[PDB]
Amino acid sequence: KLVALTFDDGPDNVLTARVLDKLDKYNVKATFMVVGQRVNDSTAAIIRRMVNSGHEIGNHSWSYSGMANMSPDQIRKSIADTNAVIQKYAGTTPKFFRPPNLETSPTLFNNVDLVFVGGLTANDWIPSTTAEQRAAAVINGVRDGTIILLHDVQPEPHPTPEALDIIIPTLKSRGYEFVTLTELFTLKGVPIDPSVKRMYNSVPL
Ligand SMILES: [Mg+2]
Repeated sequence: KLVALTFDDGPDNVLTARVLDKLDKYNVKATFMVVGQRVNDSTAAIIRRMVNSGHEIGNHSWSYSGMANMSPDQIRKSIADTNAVIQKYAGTTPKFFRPPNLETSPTLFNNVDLVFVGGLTANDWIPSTTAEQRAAAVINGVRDGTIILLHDVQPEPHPTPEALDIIIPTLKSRGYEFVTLTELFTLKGVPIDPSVKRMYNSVPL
């Protein structure tokens, strides 16, 4: 049984490192869907730390605006500029895209040559929700193949790292293994094919 733990909205040297420290503690691989505006010298080392530690990096656009009503040119720029900074610092180039706000359109699908991922959410953008509540939301929703959508970076309180102290041991004890998005597709025998114009919340679709 496989799940993919994924984290939006970073990198942030402070907040992302809290998540990476938990993943090191448990020896767990994950995927970070990063925002191009935030990827710069200052954050180069933490981006590279992701790669170095077996994590995957995907594309969450240049900024924090919904993209569904954007023009082809606007979409193209946002996605390309993000890929370029990721390549510069990480040495990789993304295979997956997570639309801002999970908002899609035919135009968005037509103009992004990446596999679109969504996933199970856990209310972890709501600072009043506790570590235990975030963990309960994940643990009760997962099944074999789930993509779990968390945030490494949000306004605080943001006890998502602490939620991982429950999520990771609980799902391991239930027979799950944690994989990157690329690994999830590969191990399930599903080609990573950006010609698929559908959003994956799990693998297989
Ligand atoms: Mg986001």
